[PDB]
Amino acid sequence: TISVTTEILPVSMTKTSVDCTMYICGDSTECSNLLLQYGSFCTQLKRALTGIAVEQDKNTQEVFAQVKQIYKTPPIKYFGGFNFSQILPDPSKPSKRSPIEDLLFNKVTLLICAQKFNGLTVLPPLLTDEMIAQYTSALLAGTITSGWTFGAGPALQIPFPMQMAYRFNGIGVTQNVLYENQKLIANQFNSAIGKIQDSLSSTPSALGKLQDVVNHNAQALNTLVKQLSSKFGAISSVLNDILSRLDPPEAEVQIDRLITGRLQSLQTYVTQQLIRAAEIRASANLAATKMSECVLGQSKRVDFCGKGYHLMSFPQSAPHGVVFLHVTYVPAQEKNFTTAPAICHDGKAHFPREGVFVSNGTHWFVTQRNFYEPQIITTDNTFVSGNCDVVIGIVNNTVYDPLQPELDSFKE
Amino acid sequence: NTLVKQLSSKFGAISSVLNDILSRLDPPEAEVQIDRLITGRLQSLQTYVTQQLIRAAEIRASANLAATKMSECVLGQSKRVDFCGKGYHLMSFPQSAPHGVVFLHVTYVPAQEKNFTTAPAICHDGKAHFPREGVFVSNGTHWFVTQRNFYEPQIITTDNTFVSGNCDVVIGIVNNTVYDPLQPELDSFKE
Amino acid sequence: DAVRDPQTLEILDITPCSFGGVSVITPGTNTSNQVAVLYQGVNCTEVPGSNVFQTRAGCLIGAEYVNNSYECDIPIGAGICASYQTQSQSIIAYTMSLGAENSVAYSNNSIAIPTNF
Ligand SMILES: *[C@@H]1O[C@H](CO)[C@@H](O[C@@H]2O[C@H](CO)[C@@H](O)[C@H](O)[C@H]2NC(C)=O)[C@H](O)[C@H]1NC(C)=O
Ligand SMILES: *[C@@H]1O[C@H](CO)[C@@H](O[C@@H]2O[C@H](CO)[C@@H](O)[C@H](O)[C@H]2NC(C)=O)[C@H](O)[C@H]1NC(C)=O
Ligand SMILES: *[C@@H]1O[C@H](CO)[C@@H](O[C@@H]2O[C@H](CO)[C@@H](O)[C@H](O)[C@H]2NC(C)=O)[C@H](O)[C@H]1NC(C)=O
Ligand SMILES: *[C@@H]1O[C@H](CO)[C@@H](O[C@@H]2O[C@H](CO)[C@@H](O)[C@H](O)[C@H]2NC(C)=O)[C@H](O)[C@H]1NC(C)=O
Ligand SMILES: *[C@@H]1O[C@H](CO)[C@@H](O[C@@H]2O[C@H](CO)[C@@H](O)[C@H](O)[C@H]2NC(C)=O)[C@H](O)[C@H]1NC(C)=O
Ligand SMILES: *[C@@H]1O[C@H](CO)[C@@H](O)[C@H](O)[C@H]1NC(C)=O
Ligand SMILES: *[C@@H]1O[C@H](CO)[C@@H](O)[C@H](O)[C@H]1NC(C)=O
Ligand SMILES: *[C@@H]1O[C@H](CO)[C@@H](O)[C@H](O)[C@H]1NC(C)=O
Ligand SMILES: *[C@@H]1O[C@H](CO)[C@@H](O)[C@H](O)[C@H]1NC(C)=O
Ligand SMILES: *[C@@H]1O[C@H](CO)[C@@H](O)[C@H](O)[C@H]1NC(C)=O
Ligand SMILES: *[C@@H]1O[C@H](CO)[C@@H](O)[C@H](O)[C@H]1NC(C)=O
Repeated sequence: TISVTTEILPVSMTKTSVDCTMYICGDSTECSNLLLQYGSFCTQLKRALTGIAVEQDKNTQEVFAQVKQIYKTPPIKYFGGFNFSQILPDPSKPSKRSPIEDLLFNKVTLLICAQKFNGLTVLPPLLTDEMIAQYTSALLAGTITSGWTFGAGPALQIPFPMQMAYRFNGIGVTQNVLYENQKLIANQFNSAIGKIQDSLSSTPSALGKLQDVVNHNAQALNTLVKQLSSKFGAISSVLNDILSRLDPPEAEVQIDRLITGRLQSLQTYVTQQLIRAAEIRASANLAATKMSECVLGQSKRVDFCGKGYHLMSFPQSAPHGVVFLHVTYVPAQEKNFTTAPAICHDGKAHFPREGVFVSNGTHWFVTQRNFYEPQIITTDNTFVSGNCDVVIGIVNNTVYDPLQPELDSFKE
Repeated sequence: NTLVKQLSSKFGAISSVLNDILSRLDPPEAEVQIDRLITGRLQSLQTYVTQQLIRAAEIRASANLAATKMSECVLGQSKRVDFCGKGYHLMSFPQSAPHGVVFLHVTYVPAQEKNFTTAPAICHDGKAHFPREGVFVSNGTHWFVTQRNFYEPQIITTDNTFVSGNCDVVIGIVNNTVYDPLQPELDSFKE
Repeated sequence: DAVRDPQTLEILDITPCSFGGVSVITPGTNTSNQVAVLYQGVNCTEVPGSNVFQTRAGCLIGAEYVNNSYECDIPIGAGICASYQTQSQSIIAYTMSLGAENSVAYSNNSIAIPTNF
């Protein structure tokens, strides 16, 4: 059974910047002179947020920008009967995005913009959505046209059924299994893509991580703006009323507590953003590693690129994240048999070159491990090692020689 | 440097020097003069320690990645794609650096390309012949088998291929002759 | 956000000041001395000598938009990057080039095999 699963990984968040004077002081003059005496806190906060923004710009570059050249699919689209229409971009839409990417964009929902006008500025990302989609399309065209050859060096053309035969040969299944079951595997793959198209749409809690990222950013900015209107043990929370009602020698000490409160709130916001940036960096590094291993090649690591024996992976872009579609091979309907470690023929122990000795109850065969394909035990399927009295569990059988009867028939 | 510069601030006090304040006033409000200096310097120290903790947390992850790369790339050969350099990994060499390590990754890259005609299987006597390892390659006239990552054509023999099924189920099978190395030597020397 | 006028019974919406950050774009100080100026997130009708360009990131003054595409050198944002080059020497702004465009001649009976390494 061919199975196709999802994995959603956040890659970045929103880039933000804050002003020293404007947030703490509402364009007051003496407030600036009082804030200047404290030192250089907001220089450190500005450098921290600038480093965070540069890191967030680098995070998306380390994941998507991994191809040397931009690839395209041929205008004719027939890949061995496999049908890739759900992941390739649709030229009818003015944005070259697949139906899966359109569904992921419409699923994530990004007056509150005017409230963040107290020194807070949201900076746009360097890479826009169309450019990231062009990277995604180039990766898809490279991985369905050239296989894993373009990830190491120059791209080498190969037919897709032969690429599937190569991928089967890497998980312990001989390539004759695919070529004798091409239509069934193509139908299973198409059915899996058709099911996973609306598996995300049926459940509204699938894209929890990206929504959590945008909600965390929104509530952090919102609670900063809320805390801007607090009193911190003063007579008033607005500077213009308190400066214009008391004389400066008492107004100074009365607004110093406002300065300290707003400064501490800024420090808390910057520290929380730094911790979230570290977490997002770890997630982006994991996503970049998964793009390098699952998409550009075949991974032998267990449960890394999905559940089961890994076959391929396809990348899709999402708001502040990436989605991997892992295509894996899963075993199915089982049969049990009696097995032996070796075969005794003429006082010599015969061990399988590759596979396993199987009996239905009457005769003995040798077959490959992950698929039932019994064959006659010949002298080329086995190798001789030692005598018969050292291996326990050895059984009585014969080994057919494809050489002796040809000579004793043809020579005479 | 920022810590040492910040040490010379006032934080709302009359002076930035403790000895200047102490020799200027009497104690019972010199203590409230210096309490603001105390608050500012504790805040500065806590900020510095928090930043150092975050930077050390980042440095730990970088060092763990470096240790993993030293264990995998240098002490063995890695099959992970684009881990120990670009291309098929061959070797790696470590070098020391001030507060860091430098890995020299030796890898293998294909250089010059040619295209041929390919088939998934070969039909000989109503039976399908699949490659044991490699790929079927035609220059235009005859058919050979070769390994994947290097061009090395060889005559299609009965030891380079294996038999699986008849000649009616594989899409794209072509007609060819598989040379048996056994029967000409037995048709020459027996007679 | 909005107020009623006390004399005429009228809705008035209030929007606060534009403001924003200013940034400078320069090459190395030994290469040249001329710079470009970026005003972040503002419309170019609120900035007060030609070569004024409107960008989704902001307003850019001192650099000219070129329809060609190159590798990014100094990033502004929204796919816009600046560089110092001839056309004598000047600072230009452009859209990023992702890479060389390539076509792979895929076919159902063709394979490519390397002959050298
Ligand atoms: C690949 O899958 C797509 C999507 O299911 C198929 O497009 C459908 O084709 C049928 C038959 O003409 C139409 O009724 C549907 O409306 C099409 N769907 C869409 C979304 O356009 C497509 O035919 C498949 N490709 C092949 C070669 O069979
Ligand atoms: C497997 O075959 C061997 C063939 O030699 C059997 O061993 C012989 O069994 C007979 C009958 O009991 C004895 O007379 C011989 O002395 C045995 N020879 C040896 C070398 O032990 C053997 O019994 C068969 N079965 C198993 C389970 O091993
Ligand atoms: C494909 O390769 C075969 C390899 O045998 C080429 O056939 C040989 O060509 C050379 C050069 O003329 C002759 O000296 C040999 O006698 C040929 N061998 C045989 C068995 O006939 C063949 O020419 C190649 N085809 C192309 C189009 O280059
Ligand atoms: C070469 O391949 C062809 C098909 O391209 C085979 O021709 C078939 O042969 C069988 C058995 O003789 C006939 O029943 C079919 O009618 C043939 N098909 C066609 C389309 O003609 C042929 O057997 C292969 N081998 C040789 C030696 O010619
Ligand atoms: C593979 O490429 C190498 C270079 O990477 C080729 O070696 C060159 O061979 C020519 C012809 O003899 C010499 O003039 C050059 O000096 C060689 N270069 C180097 C770096 O040694 C080699 O010939 C190529 N192999 C094949 C089979 O084409
Ligand atoms: C297969 O297992 C079942 C129990 O699960 C057992 O009854 C049966 O005999 C086994 N078959 C063979 C051929 O050993
Ligand atoms: C086991 O397989 C062989 C294959 O020749 C067959 O003859 C035999 O009947 C099978 N055993 C049973 C119990 O069906
Ligand atoms: C190799 O590819 C080129 C185009 O890249 C094509 O013209 C040529 O026919 C191909 N050669 C063969 C033998 O198929
Ligand atoms: C105030 O005076 C203006 C003068 O034109 C008039 O239109 C308006 O209706 C007056 N106020 C009220 C509350 O009606
Ligand atoms: C800038 O203001 C002008 C004048 O109102 C307007 O036409 C233009 O669309 C504005 N530009 C942007 C990018 O909003
Ligand atoms: C191989 O390619 C052509 C053109 O893309 C396609 O229509 C055809 O079905 C394939 N060839 C055969 C013999 O099936």
